[PDB]
Amino acid sequence: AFTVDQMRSLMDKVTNVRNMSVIAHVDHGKSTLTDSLVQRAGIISAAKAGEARFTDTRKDEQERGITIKSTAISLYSEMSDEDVKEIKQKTDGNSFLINLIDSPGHVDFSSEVTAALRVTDGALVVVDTIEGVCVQTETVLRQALGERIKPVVVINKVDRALLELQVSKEDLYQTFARTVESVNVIVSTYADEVLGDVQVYPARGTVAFGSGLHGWAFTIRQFATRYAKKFGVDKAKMMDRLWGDSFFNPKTKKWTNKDTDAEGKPLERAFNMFILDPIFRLFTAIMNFKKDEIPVLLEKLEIVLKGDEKDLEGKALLKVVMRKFLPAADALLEMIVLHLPSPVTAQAYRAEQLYEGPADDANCIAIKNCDPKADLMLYVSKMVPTSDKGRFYAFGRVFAGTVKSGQKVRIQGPNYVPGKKDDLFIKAIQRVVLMMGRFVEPIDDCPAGNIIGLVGIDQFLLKTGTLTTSETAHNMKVMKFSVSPVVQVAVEVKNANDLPKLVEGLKRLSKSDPCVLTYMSESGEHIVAGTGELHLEICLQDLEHDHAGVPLKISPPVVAYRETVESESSQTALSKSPNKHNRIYLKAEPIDEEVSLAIENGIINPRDDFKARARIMADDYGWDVTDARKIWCFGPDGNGPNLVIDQTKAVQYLHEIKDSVVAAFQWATKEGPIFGEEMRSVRVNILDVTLHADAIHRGGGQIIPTMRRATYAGFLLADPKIQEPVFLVEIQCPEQAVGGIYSVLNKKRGQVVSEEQRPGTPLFTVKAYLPVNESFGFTGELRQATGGQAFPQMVFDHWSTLGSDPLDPTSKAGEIVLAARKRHGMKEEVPGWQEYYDKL
Amino acid sequence: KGIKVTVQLKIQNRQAAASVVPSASSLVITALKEPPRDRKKDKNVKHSGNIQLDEIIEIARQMRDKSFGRTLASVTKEILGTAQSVGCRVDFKN
Amino acid sequence: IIEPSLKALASKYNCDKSVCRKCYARLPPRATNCRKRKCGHTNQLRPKKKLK
Amino acid sequence: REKKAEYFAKLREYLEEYKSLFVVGVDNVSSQQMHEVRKELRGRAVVLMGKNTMVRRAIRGFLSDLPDFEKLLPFVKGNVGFVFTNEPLTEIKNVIVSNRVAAPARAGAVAPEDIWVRAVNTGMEPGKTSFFQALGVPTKIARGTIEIVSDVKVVDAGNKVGQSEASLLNLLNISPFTFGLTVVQVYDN
RNA sequence: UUCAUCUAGACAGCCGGACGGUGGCCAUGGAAGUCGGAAUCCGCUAAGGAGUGUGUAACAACUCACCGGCCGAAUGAACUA
Ligand SMILES: CO[C@H]1[C@@H](O)[C@H](O)[C@H](OC[C@@]23C[C@@H]4[C@H](C)CC[C@H]4[C@@]4(C=O)C[C@@H]2C[C@H](C(C)C)[C@@]34C(=O)O)O[C@@H]1C
Ligand SMILES: Nc1nc2c(ncn2[C@@H]2O[C@H](COP(=O)(O)OP(=O)(O)CP(=O)(O)O)[C@@H](O)[C@H]2O)c(=O)[nH]1
Ligand SMILES: [Zn+2]
Repeated sequence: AFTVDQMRSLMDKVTNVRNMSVIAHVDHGKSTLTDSLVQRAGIISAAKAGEARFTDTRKDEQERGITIKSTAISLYSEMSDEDVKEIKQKTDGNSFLINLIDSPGHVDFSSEVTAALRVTDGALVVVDTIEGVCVQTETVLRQALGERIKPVVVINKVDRALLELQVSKEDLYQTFARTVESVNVIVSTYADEVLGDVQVYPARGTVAFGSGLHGWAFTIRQFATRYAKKFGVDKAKMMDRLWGDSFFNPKTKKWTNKDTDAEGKPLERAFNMFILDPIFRLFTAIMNFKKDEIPVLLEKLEIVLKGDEKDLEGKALLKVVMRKFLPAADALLEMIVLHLPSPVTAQAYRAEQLYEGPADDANCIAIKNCDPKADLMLYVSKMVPTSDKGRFYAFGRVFAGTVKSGQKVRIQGPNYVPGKKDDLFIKAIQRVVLMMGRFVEPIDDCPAGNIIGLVGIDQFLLKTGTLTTSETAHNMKVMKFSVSPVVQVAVEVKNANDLPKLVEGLKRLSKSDPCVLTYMSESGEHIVAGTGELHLEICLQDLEHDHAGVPLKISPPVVAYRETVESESSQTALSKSPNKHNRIYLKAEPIDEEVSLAIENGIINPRDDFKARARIMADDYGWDVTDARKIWCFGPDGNGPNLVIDQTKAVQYLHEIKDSVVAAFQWATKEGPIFGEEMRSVRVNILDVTLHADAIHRGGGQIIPTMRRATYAGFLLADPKIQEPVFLVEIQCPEQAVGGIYSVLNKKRGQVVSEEQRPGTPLFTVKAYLPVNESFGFTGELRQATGGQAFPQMVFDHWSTLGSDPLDPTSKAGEIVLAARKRHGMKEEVPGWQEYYDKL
Repeated sequence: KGIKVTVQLKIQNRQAAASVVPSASSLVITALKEPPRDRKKDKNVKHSGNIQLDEIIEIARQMRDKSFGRTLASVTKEILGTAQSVGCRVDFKN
Repeated sequence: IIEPSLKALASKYNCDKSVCRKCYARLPPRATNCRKRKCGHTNQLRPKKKLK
Repeated sequence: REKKAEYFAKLREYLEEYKSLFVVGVDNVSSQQMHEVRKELRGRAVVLMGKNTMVRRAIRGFLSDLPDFEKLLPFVKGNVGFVFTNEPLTEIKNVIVSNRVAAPARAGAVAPEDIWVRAVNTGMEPGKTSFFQALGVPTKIARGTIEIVSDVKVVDAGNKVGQSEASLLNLLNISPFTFGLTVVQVYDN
């Protein structure tokens, strides 16, 4: 762009600023049409270098033909002011910067379009000719449309149909017909009642099209306008009545509406004789290598082709002619300045979605009016990094005030009201830099509605952020965005030393990109979440370097097995110690599974006074009033799933044995006998004890055995069963292809819960219990059973009950205690009944 | 109201909303049988009943979905008993 | 994609025929002996599996 | 044949004494609401649209109380059926042709006649609007309603009802697949 | 060989219905003519099974059992060597 460095005079001229977002399918045509849009700019390697692909910015983009993220674009465009007042806006300047951002397809990635879609000012989706709408151009455009935004479809690649598919005068008009109609019917799925007028009409100059390889486009205007210089007047008349009617032209110029000539023959296409008979004549004439018809046809349309550029036949005679006819710069960007709003117009209906408070304070007039003099807050979602380790730019957009370099602003957090003193930050900003494709440009001040990079503030926000300086206001939204929390992967460093580089690596990788999520196991382990598979491939591949600095290893994660006993503890168990010192009788009564959801939450927190929890047990659970007799203290860790008994004989015992009996059974109630770890809703009943001495012939290492086989034994005597978690997932999809969801849940040991309707028929999600032990690739095979358009959501809820008999190595539970015992490290599950059942 | 997924009779046209029953297949069984017919069928299965609990069943023939027309209550009582696999209502045909 | 009424022309004449069980010849939509001699006119047939 | 003997007696007992005889050759029918015109016709005249005995319907008039029974022995074709009454038949024929309830065809079966389609409103949500690529009609959504842009044909003479383009044809609600109760022969006594 | 069907119109072939009760009972979130658990039903009848097999995730759209019309006769199974 030749606006170097006049790119500050155009940012204060706020009526001259537009910015968009081109989102489409993957191998589809986004990252070359943008290269024509900046081929207008004098920043690409001009003459010619068509495959610029300014979303490159990195490796693993040019080698693939792909997009992860992309920065903005500066430019300024020249035109006539007669060609610009078709907008309603009172715009004065001639030059227009299109500060262009975008976001790719990839149903895996597709929370990333929201970070660049709740911040942009216009939706420009791209559709193929030969494909029509794909499956996720429409889903990823309608996440979101509820903003509002203005979806202007810009289809492309007519050349692929034009040379390979042997398209005729009728069939390509049927292709635009069924493609454009079948893509604009879906636009009013949830269009609003008044301002949902974004039904794409072609004749209003909306649906421009061309090629990225041949590098051109047009809507009907710029072949109604340079065509309207001849053959009548005017543009709006012959452009308005177009597209179906038609004319005659063998003898007469009557413009009827029918199909029948006066003698009976069919008439014509209105389209392809007016407006694209030169594309059949052009490329059908050129691709037979004729030399008789191309100079004369060059005289048939717009003298001349220049200079050396005659003789280069073979894809250059092809390649240069439509570039001589029109660019996509006076075509598509002409459509952008005609029908797309400025932030001062489009921002008025923008932040009632985004402003959490009621329409009350000074921001409810200074955001609506988007005042450049008012308070200086903004919103920041995505965090683009630069070529260091990562001191990553904050991709921000100011909604109020002219933001300034060298400035002191309050910083807030994700879910925060400024009442309390925790997690609001009061710091200053380093540098305010702008970016075009792969380069940067530092600025000083900007008015509202302008995305800027923001240097150095990245340390003090997590994946999203507001930064206000009128401390009565509220947070800006997080909207409960979209697809894919979703999946889990165990990740571990090798060679036992680079744990600090890993923990800093992923706590900085969390601030890197907001689509991914990371957390810790039940054991404090290192698992990373993900949005799918190829996302974790493309960033968790390069957690190798640029993010951590040490290569790693990948493993599937270990599900938290738990332990349970339920029925009656069949025999009153006994335990004689390896020293002849005591006997233990017991008969354990495993409590109901209501304490599973009734031992954590705020109904009970133990170690209170010993009457209030008696009121809660007798009044809420079903126990007696004599439970105050019964209990003293339990294990493990305070928050154990037990509260101890008294079926001991109430004569003398347990005030000189308790200090090494309640300090003894923590194993096993933190690490258990059958599978290896702890158990819930358990309750041993020690009937009898023995201390045939005093407090000098007992002690620590003599009495900390005492449950040595006791609650091990009578724990394991009844049935016992190992226990699993089972998630509460929901899966959202319309009902074209729901038929795979219920079946694939049925083949993966799942449980249907419900089914829900909605005002329309998209997004019919289903609630499903789905166990963790086969929950790994479930998103992936769900995609294979749906084919894309089904977006899972996955969260933890409860602890269910398994019943496939783990004590005998036969069934599923015996299999997982078997192989999980082999990775546990110890050998077979103990047979016993002479062990743990000493016959006294 | 019904345990079998019940067909109702109401058109949605300008304030017309009152859930009335067409006296369909599982709909006479709710009325004529014991008041545990809407209740006590969550775990139960009960293919039983032979007490002659009515002889004037034909006071719903103008409601019971006109099929055989010319006779009072002949055809329906061997329809139900099998279609009504709860009981049989008669010692007429099993 | 093509028009499904013309799909009822092609798929009837190449796709939705029958198949043998012991030597895997293609058989007409009613047969009871796999006409190739090697399996010996066996009475074991089945439909060829459904489209996609 | 002794179960065909109750095709004798059910044809004997109606051909004894009464007034009229009226055969109807009904190959194509839609049975459901035409034997609700055996429920509005409950007890009026039980039809006998029965077996292949077209030879023995006219042979077995050996009683000759009405010796005009020999009429359909050279009619060994057509799906005959007897109804009778002692009433004027001129009033029942007004209603037994009005049994032109119809349904779609057999997902692609035969067609009666070519049908022209205008631009008439229906008034539903946009349902199958994105499913008009088999026939290919220009049709637009406005005011939350389905409106047809241009007139495109559906069927053609020589070709029949289909499954691609004629599945949605009874979203426009015409009656191709009925072939109602058609008169063959009427006679009194 | 045994058991059957018919020139009183059998068999195959194409034209046709392939219901009302009643989207039968429980079950099932839902299991609507065709999906698990038993039973096992009458009017229209020329016919209808709790339906032969596809079909939506529950529907709606398809194929027969039964017998209507085709034209003029001998066929159908199980077996046996
Ligand atoms: C991302 O949003 C949610 C959901 O994805 C989901 O609820 C997920 O569940 C993870 C688990 C949480 C459980 C508690 C922390 C204690 C036991 C944990 C689990 C067992 O290992 C149960 C689910 C499934 C996970 C594995 C290890 C078995 C858990 C874990 O993270 O360890 O948590 C994140 C935060
Ligand atoms: N024939 C033809 N091929 C094209 C055209 N535009 C792009 N391609 C093909 O697409 C590939 C280049 O990627 P491109 O399509 O431009 O970008 P994209 O598909 O949008 C990449 P992303 O969607 O991830 O941003 C090449 O294989 C190229 O041949 C075009 O106009 N014509
Ligand atoms: Zn063979």
